[PDB]
Amino acid sequence: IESIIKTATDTVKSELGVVPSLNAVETGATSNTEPEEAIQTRTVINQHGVSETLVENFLSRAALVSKRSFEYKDKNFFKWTINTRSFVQLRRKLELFTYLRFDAEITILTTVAVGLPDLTLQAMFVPTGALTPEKQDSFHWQSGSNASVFFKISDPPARITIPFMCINSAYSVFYDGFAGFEKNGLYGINPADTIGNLCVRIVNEHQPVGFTVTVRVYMKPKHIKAWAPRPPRTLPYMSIANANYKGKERAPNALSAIIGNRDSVKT
Amino acid sequence: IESIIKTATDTVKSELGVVPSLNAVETGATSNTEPEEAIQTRTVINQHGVSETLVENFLSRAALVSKRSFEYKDKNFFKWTINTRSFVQLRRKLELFTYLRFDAEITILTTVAVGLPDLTLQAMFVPTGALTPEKQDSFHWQSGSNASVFFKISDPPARITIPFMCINSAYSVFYDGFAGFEKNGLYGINPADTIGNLCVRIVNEHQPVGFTVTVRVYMKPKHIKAWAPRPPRTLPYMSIANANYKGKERAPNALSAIIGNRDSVKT
Amino acid sequence: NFYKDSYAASASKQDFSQDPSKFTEPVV
Amino acid sequence: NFYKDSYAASASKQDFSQDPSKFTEPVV
Amino acid sequence: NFYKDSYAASASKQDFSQDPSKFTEPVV
Amino acid sequence: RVLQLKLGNSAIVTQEAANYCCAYGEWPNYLPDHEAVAIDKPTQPETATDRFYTLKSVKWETGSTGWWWKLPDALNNIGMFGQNVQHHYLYRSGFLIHVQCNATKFHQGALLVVAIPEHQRGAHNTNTSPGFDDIMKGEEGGTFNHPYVLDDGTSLACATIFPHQWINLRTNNSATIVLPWMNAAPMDFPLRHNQWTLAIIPVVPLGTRTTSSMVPITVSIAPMCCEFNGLRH
Amino acid sequence: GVPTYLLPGSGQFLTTDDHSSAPALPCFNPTPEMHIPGQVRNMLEVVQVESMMEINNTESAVGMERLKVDISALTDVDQLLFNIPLDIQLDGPLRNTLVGNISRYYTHWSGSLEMTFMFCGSFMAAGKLILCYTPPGGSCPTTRETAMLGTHIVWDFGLQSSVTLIIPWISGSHYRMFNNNANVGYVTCFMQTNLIVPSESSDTCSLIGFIAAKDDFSLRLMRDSPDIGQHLHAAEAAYQ
Amino acid sequence: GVPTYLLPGSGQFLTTDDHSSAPALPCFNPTPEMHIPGQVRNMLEVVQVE
Amino acid sequence: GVPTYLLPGSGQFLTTDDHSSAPALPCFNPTPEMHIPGQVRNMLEVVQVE
Repeated sequence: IESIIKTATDTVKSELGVVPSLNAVETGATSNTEPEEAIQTRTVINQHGVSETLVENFLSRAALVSKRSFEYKDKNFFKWTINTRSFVQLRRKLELFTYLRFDAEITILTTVAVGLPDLTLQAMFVPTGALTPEKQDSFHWQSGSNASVFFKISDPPARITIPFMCINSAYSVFYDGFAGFEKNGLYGINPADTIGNLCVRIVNEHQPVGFTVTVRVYMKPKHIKAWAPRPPRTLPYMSIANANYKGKERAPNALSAIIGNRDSVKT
Repeated sequence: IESIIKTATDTVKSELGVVPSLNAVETGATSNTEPEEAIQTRTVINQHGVSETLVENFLSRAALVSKRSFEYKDKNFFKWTINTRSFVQLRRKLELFTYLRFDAEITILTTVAVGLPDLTLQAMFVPTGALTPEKQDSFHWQSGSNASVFFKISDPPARITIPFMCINSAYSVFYDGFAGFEKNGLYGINPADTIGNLCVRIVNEHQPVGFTVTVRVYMKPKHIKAWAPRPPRTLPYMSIANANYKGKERAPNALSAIIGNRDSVKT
Repeated sequence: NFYKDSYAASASKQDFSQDPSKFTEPVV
Repeated sequence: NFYKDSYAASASKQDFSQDPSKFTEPVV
Repeated sequence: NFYKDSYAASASKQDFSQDPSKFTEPVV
Repeated sequence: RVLQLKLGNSAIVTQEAANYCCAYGEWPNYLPDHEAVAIDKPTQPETATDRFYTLKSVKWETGSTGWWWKLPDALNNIGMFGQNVQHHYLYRSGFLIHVQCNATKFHQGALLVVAIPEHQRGAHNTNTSPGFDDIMKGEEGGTFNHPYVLDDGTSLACATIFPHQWINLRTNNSATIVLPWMNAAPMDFPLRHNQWTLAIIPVVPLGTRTTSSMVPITVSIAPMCCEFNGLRH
Repeated sequence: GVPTYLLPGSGQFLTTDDHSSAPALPCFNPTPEMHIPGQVRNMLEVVQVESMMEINNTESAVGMERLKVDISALTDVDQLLFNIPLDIQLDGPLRNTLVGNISRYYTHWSGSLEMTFMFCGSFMAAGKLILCYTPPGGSCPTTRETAMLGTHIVWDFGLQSSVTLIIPWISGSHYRMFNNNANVGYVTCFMQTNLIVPSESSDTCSLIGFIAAKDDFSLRLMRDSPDIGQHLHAAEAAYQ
Repeated sequence: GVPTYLLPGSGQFLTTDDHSSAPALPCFNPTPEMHIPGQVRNMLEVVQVE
Repeated sequence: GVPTYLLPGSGQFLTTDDHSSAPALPCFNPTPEMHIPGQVRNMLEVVQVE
């Protein structure tokens, strides 16, 4: 029975020598013996809002998902395949769910390292199933179908919302299965779940500049739905593709011992 | 009996040989003998607005709470623990209350001292109970959970509202008590009342610049409530943490004499 | 939202409809 | 205010409801 | 649209009125 | 309180256990008309495949790490279910797993019968992805190599978030999990994708005074609400 | 000709904002939703669920042995079997749980916990235990005679294989603060009696305890998790 | 005196946007439409054909 | 496409302004108020006292 729960639940008061009956964990049931029943309580009107634990609020933060510097005088630009698996902070927070449905939201933020020049950038989103530019100046950059976006450096950062791209109803975060239909296709990759390929170049023709452009791509996913939560991954990662596990040499977060030790259980 | 008082109170007129009775100060009562009763008066409709003495108007001014210069080529940035106890003008105005409940409002204002460069800054708010960046370029700067904010120099200054952060209902301004539960924990510090740690860095990779960045943090607290007003502190301060008192060598605002002397009481 | 598309809108932080029972009591 | 949060709003300079009595006459 | 002209407006992506028959069945 | 699940031509003598687990609170049903994709009429066997495919009994000794079966990878050869899996382009079927363990009143032990959706396994210590003959096992069904982290770097200590039961050899001797169609697609490929993973891990190992103690675990999967599209041959 | 002016904080990128941005693909028809079971609409639905405690988080316990506490016959009457500190901030038995690992994304937490201890001996194996709940502030008891006072529950094996135990939310503040602490509480367990197995059952019975948050649980002021954070294979392969 | 502020993504040119722009020729009376046969209003009308 | 223009005094920081700014922590549930005695709602309540 679903019910709107805007605040955390209230506590009714409680009442000598009462005799409660029984319990069962082994059916798979979390025990719902109330704090009213097991111990003495009092009336608490509870006003703690549950809103910040919502699955929207838990994931709709603009995490930096890429930080790629390129030198201007791939070389001369960068193309980046979209995954949230880049940085381990956001991925573990997304490995808490099996199926995720969200609309992404890219915010490209550009700086210039070493009179600092003003340039115009192009951030073309090439979804998978199209052609990404190999060279800096292919004819793929003026492809009028791909949702390109032009933006300067000295202006607020460019920002575009990319919709839910998958042909399934949700991105399979984990994927117990194999891509394609042949036996050399890799494990844990769904071809359906690929977002696209965002690629950013500097539009200007070649300037005598001794300057480095550091580009940061942010992603605040929104309109988020989630399904089938998972145990959070405790061990350190070993790659972006597969969920291999190594463990550390000492506790905590080791293979033999996830929790750091103490003297004894009774000390 | 609370009553809406939008203007200062009016004066009724007054009327020979009348005989009033008695008074008492020693019960703790401010004497409310009217100007009508004690002396002759006349009808005054009073139109002086009390609005500028409201506790909102008395404190919701953007006082400069930090002015920290760092050199770019902690070094290379600054982290700042949020307190209003920095400058003695705002603190004495806040030491007029015991319990204060406000929503803060930070406005970072950036200049560049010694072609003046255009840079992008990052002002990440790290609340207490998280990790602040030690180095200029730790992985803590792209922590997608902490409410970071990116802003240039040549633009209007960045501005964010930080909510009421305490786990109590009000910030205990003074705190007759001890932090924690062990006897070496210091006097007059509440761990609950800590706002956070705002830290500002320059996003750009290292440029041959011979320039100094002076950063000013402003705070106009708002949605202010107040409780249990206090006598204003007359003596000069001795620290930010404790309310120690030293006094000056001569009146006024000395330990022996808060008010500057004259010849005699009758001269 | 002034964009014609619907996913372009701001986030919808209004889905307060819990159902904790379907994990704690998935029984019949 | 066009922000979704409530503390993000402007200051509320409308609390004119005094009670001077509770300091001058805290008696019974 | 705040311009006085009508072609200056945004695109009208509302012409959902198909007629597939006039190519597949152009007969009498 | 002895019982007999009769489903299809197959039948199992069971114990009446309380609270037969409907995973995530849902009994499995067929694909609704407003969510379908394949326009052709799917074949719906009602007693050919809907029957208790009971796998081999597995010897739980006093040092076992666990057993894992992937669905429908365990059933890709068995019976009329394997005569449709290997004759259709798609399938859609919930499952009804009855895990029964046969102990005395003297054996101690505890099992975690848990059904992990999309259990993307991991290979320990190597950056090579797990091979095709390391995931698909069939009627044999693999064995956990590091069950404490569920062979994927997660935690077994948190693994009760999945649809789980318990075989505590004091209390009960059988588990029953009823599985809905958990997938992001209405139908999926019956040789390329495993939705669930029946994981049985001994939390507390087996024990009695004879230290050569072995207890067999019986596992029986029945597919509920089978559907198939794209009939070749 | 609307007369406008820019506020301070114009043109900033606030990485927690919520503003309707420009769509990339116009009139993109998304793939329609399909009722997938088990939708999480709030993370307290996950925290509500039981999960195992590593009560044996010591050395000389390896892997699956770190989850269960073994009661032998060598453990005498009125011996302390274990104590579980209720510091979910501290890296002890409550961290690798659903209630632990989701709370560490959150600085401030409230609400009540709930332990449940399942006995995994033989059927014939009978004996008593006493689970006493120490409140915050009180120190861990060392004897049954002290544990008999506070909030104990005398539990028998042959009668009852599991005991629900409520950790009530007791605090002077509306929340607690996760440090970057001192006795949120304790649960201890003493051998009220011996362990009695017959001559065929194993003389080393085992316990496993759980913990779940109750319905009053609440979390706020989202931080980043202390656990994860750092080589990453094929990390540069997204670019190349 | 409307208090405004610029969002990120201000002043960008998104080559798939849809915003009412400034007209070049003001009060230009366009050549009126005339019913030409075979109007395609959706490209699936073309794909429908053998 | 709203036609706007900037006034003078745009982009200034006036240290006595009153404008609704961007929140740092979104959907932050603040600690609920609790009736603490002796609330000062105007500073003339203090000045009234001997």
